[PDB]
Amino acid sequence: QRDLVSFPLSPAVRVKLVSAGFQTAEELLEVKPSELSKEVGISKAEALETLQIIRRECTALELLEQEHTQGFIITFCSALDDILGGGVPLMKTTEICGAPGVGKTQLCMQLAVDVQIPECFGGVAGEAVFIDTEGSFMVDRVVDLATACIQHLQLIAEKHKGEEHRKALEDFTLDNILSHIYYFRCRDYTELLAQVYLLPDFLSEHSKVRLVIVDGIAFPFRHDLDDLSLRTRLLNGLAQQMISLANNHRLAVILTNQMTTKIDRNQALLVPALGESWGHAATIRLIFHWDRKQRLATLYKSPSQKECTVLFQIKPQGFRDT
Amino acid sequence: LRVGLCPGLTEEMIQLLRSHRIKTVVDLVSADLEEVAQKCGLSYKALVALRRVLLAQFSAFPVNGADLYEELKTSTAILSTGIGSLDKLLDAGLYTGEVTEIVGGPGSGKTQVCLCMAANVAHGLQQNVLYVDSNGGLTASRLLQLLQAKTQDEEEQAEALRRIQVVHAFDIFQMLDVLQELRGTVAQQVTGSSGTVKVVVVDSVTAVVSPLLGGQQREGLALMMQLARELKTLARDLGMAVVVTNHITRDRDSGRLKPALGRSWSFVPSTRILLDTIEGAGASGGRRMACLAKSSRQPTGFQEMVDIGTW
Amino acid sequence: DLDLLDLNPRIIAAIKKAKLKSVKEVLHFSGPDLKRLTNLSSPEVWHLLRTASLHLRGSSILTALQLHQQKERFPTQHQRLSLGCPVLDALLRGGLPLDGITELAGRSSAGKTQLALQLCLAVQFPRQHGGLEAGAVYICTEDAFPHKRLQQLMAQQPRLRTDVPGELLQKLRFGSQIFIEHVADVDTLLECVNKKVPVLLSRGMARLVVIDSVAAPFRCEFDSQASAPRARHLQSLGATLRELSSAFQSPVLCINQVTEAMPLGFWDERVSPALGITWANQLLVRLLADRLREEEAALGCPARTLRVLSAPHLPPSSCSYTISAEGVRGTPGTQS
Ligand SMILES: Nc1ncnc2c1ncn2[C@@H]1O[C@H](COP(=O)(O)OP(=O)(O)OP(=O)(O)O)[C@@H](O)[C@H]1O
Ligand SMILES: Nc1ncnc2c1ncn2[C@@H]1O[C@H](COP(=O)(O)OP(=O)(O)OP(=O)(O)O)[C@@H](O)[C@H]1O
Ligand SMILES: Nc1ncnc2c1ncn2[C@@H]1O[C@H](COP(=O)(O)OP(=O)(O)O)[C@@H](O)[C@H]1O
Ligand SMILES: [Mg+2]
Ligand SMILES: [Mg+2]
Ligand SMILES: [Mg+2]
Repeated sequence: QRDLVSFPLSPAVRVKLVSAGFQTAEELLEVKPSELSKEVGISKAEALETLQIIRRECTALELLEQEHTQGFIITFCSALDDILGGGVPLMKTTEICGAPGVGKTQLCMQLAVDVQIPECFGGVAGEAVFIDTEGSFMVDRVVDLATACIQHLQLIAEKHKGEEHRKALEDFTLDNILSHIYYFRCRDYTELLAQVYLLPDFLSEHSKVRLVIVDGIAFPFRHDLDDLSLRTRLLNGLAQQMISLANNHRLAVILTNQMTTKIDRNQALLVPALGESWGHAATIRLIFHWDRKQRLATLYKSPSQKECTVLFQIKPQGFRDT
Repeated sequence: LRVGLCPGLTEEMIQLLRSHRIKTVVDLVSADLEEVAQKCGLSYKALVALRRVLLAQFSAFPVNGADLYEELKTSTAILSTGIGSLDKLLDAGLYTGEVTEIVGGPGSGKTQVCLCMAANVAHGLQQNVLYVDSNGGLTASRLLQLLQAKTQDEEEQAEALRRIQVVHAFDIFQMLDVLQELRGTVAQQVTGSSGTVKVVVVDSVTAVVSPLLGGQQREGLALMMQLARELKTLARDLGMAVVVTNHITRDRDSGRLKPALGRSWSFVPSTRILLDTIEGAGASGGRRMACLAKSSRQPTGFQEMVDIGTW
Repeated sequence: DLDLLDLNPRIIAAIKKAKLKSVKEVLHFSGPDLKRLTNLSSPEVWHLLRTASLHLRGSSILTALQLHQQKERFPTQHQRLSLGCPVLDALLRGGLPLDGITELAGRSSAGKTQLALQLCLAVQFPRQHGGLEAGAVYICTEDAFPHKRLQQLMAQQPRLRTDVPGELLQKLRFGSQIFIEHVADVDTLLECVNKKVPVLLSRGMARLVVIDSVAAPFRCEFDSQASAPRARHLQSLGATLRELSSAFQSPVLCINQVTEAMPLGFWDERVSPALGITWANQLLVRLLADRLREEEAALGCPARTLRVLSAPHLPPSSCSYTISAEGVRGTPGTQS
C-alpha cells in the first residue's frame, strides 16, 4: 500500500482524488481510465500523466572496486595529496575558503590543467568545466600552468624512458589541453542557477568531462539579497543539485568560498561566510590562511581522513610544494 | 466501491448504492442502514452480513497483553553499537522496533558513528544492513579500515561487506520510493528466513527535507510527516532497527541548542543522542561529548565522554 | 516575454494567473515558492525552469582555445590600458585590465592623485599608443580638483609622451573630454554611481572611471559598532561598479586610504588598506604606493615605491618612480 502523497502529482488532482475517495496507489491500477476520469472530473491528458508518473515510481564491494578503479586528481602538492588520500576524490563535493590573495583561483586553474593528465602517469584524462562569477579567469596564467605541466611530464617521461609514455605525451600538447576547457560566465545568481539547470544535458553530450569548477559562490549571493530564508532555500537546493549531479555523472566538484569576521567580546575570528547550515553541504572542506610569510592548508571537515596542516607555495610554475 | 474484493457482492447492488455516496466503504459502514432497505431496496439479512464481513477484513483486532508479552519475549533483540561508552550510555545497545536519532553539528560524529555501528552489525552479528546515503558522506575506505581494525581475514571482510547495501536518494521522492520498495519486498519475503535486513540507516534526513521547508507552503511539512510515518511503521510493524541523523540549530530568542526540522519533527523519534565537540583543552581528535536528550527508559540530561578516533 | 517560450497553453495560463513577467523573476524564485504560488506539480515546474534557463543563457559553448586564439573577439583578455610610462607598463605587463576594479592605496604624499591625473590624460590617446580613444570620469569625495596640476600636465604632455608622433598630439583636445563630479555623502555617492555614471558610459563619452577616495565618506558616519550597514553599502557599491565595468568594458580605478596595524598577509608592515576584508573581496588588482620618508630621506630626495599586492596573473613585485614637473616617471632597471 503506497499513499498518493508519496507521489509527485498535482495538488489539484490529489484534492479531487481524496474528494472522490482515493487513498492508495494500488487501487488505481485496477480501474479503467475512462471510469475514474468521469467519476473525478479529470480530463484524459492529466489522467494519462498521473498514470505514467505513478508507473515510474550495488553492494559495498562494487563501491570499493569503483573507488579503486578511478583515481584522484593530483594537485602537484605531495603533502596535500597525502592528506587528501591521493588528491581530490571523485563523486564528492569539495569546498575551499580563504582570505583574498591566498591562491584559491590558482588552485582552480591548476586542477583544470591537471584533470587532463593522461592515465599513464596516474591522471584521469578528462575534460573540465569552468564557471566564472567574478571575471578572474586569465588565459595567460592557464597557458603558463599548462606549459609548466608540459615540461614536468616531459622530463619525467624522458627520465623514466618508457615507450607508451611518449605516445601518451604525443597528443598532450598546448592546443589540445587548451581546447578541453569549457568556459561559462555568470553575473547574477539567476544566471548561475540557469547554467546549473543546463549542466546535466551538456554533461550528457560531453561524457568525457571529469571536472566541474565554480569559482566564486559567495559573491552572487551576498549582495542585494535581503531575504535570508530565500537565500537559505536557494543554497540548499543548489547543494542538493550539485551533489546529485556529481554522483550521477562521476564528477569531481570544487566550490570556492570567502571568509568573514565573527566578533565575540573584544576578539575577532575569521570564519567561512554564508551562515552555519552551509557547513553541512560540502563533503570536504579546506581552509587556506596566512602565518607570517607562509601559506597553510588545513583539512577542516572530512569523513575519510584526519585533520592535518600542509605548507604550500605559489610559484611561476604554479601550485607547488614547500 | 470495488468489485471482486469480497464474496456476495453483485454487479447490480454496486450501482444501486450510488444514491448515498461513492467515496469509500465508510459510506457502507458509517451510515444508518435501516433506511437503505427502502431508499434503494435491499435485503436486511444480506446487508448486515456484508457490512460485518467487510468490517472484518478492513480493520484490526486487539491483541491481549499476555500474548504480546510472550511474543516479544522471543522476537525483540538488542544490538550493540560497538562503543563501550555508547553501550553503557544507552544500555548495551539499541533496541529494534524504535527510532533512533543522532543530532550533531557540522562534522562532529554522526557519519562516523553510523559507519562504525554498521560495520559492527555486519561483522559481529552476520546480518544484512541497508544504508541510505543522501549527502554523499560514505566512503568504502572508511568501512574497510574499520573492518581491518576488527579482523584480519580477507574473506571475512569480503563476506561482511557483502551484507551492506547502499542506495542513493537526493530528494524526498527517491527516498520514499526505496523505502516503500523495501517494505514491499520484505512483506512479500516473510516466508523465507535468510537474507533479511534488520538495520537500516539514513545518512541524513535534513538534506532532503530542508529545501521543501521555508515559506508559507504546506506540502513540505506533509511530505516530512509522511516520511516519519513510513519510518515509524517500518520500525514497529516489522521489528527493525532504524537510525537517522539530523542537524542542530541555535535558537534566537533563548540562544539554546535545538534540533532542526521544527516542533512537528520534534515528536518523531524516541531516543535522542546529541554529539558536541569539547572546546578548549582536549579539543579536536576523537575527544567529543555524547549526551542523551530523550529516552523512554532512562532519565534525560545525563553526560558522557566518547571518542571517535579509537576504532 | 513569457509567451515566447514553447510550452503548452495550460502552464502558460497558470503562469499568467500567477503574476509573472519575465524569465528573470521566474528564475528568481525557488521550487517550493513556485509550487505554492502557481499550484503546479514537480515535473512541469522542472520543465518550465529548464526551458526558461535555456532561453536566458542560449546554447553556445566556449573553450579556452577560442579565448586565447581569437584576440579581436575577446579584447578583455588581451587589451590593456597603458599608464603612460614604459617602466610602469612593464611592471603591470601592459597596464590596467578592462574588466574589474583596480585599487591604489597609500598614505599621504604617496602620489595617488598624480597617477590618477596621468591616467586620465593617457586614456584618450590612440589605440596603437595604449589609449582607448574615449573620455574619463573623475569623482572627488574629499576636496577640490587639482586644476593647476592638470593644466601643467596638459602643457607638458608633448614632453612626457615622446614615443607618440609630434604631429598627432595637437589634434588631441585634452580638457574638453574629462568630466568632473563632486559628492559629499555616502548616499550621494551611491545615487551618483547608480544614475549618473551609466548615462555617461552609454553614450560613449567616457570609458574610464576614477574615484579619488572611497574611504573618505565611509570613515565619517559608521563607527566601530555599525559594521553591518557599512558592509551592506560596500557590497552594493562593489556589485554596481563591477556590473558597469563588465557591461561597458571600461576600467575602474579606486583610490584608498590606509590605517594603522596595532592573518591578512600584512605582518612586516605598519599600514594596511582602510575598508577591510569586505571591500577587499570585491577587488581584482591591488597596488600600494608607498613613500619611505622616516628613513633614507637625508640623501636629499624622496624614495617612492609602487608595489603589487595581489593579482590573478601578476607576481608580487615592486618598482621605483619619481614625480616631476611633467608627470610620474618610473626609474629604469629597478623592478624587484
Ligand atoms: N581516520 C579518520 N577517518 C575519518 N574521519 C576521522 C578520522 N579521524 C578522525 N575523524 C573525524 O571524523 C569526522 C567525520 O565527521 P562526520 O562526517 O562523521 O560528521 P557529521 O556531523 O555527520 O558531518 P556532516 O554534517 O558533514 O554530514 C571528522 O570531523 C574528523 O575529525
Ligand atoms: N611640480 C610639482 N607639482 C605638484 N606636486 C609635485 C611637483 N613636484 C613634486 N610634487 C609632489 O607631488 C606630490 C603630490 O601628492 P598627491 O596629491 O599625489 O598625494 P596623495 O597621495 O593623493 O595624498 P592625499 O591623501 O593627501 O590626497 C607631493 O608630495 C609633491 O611633493
Ligand atoms: N605569474 C605569477 N607568478 C607568481 N605568482 C603569482 C602569479 N600570478 C599570481 N600569483 C600569486 O598568486 C596569488 C593569486 O591569488 P588568488 O587566487 O587571486 O586569490 P583569491 O582568488 O582568493 O583572490 C596572488 O597572491 C599572487 O601573488
Ligand atoms: Mg579569486
Ligand atoms: Mg557526515
Ligand atoms: Mg589625493
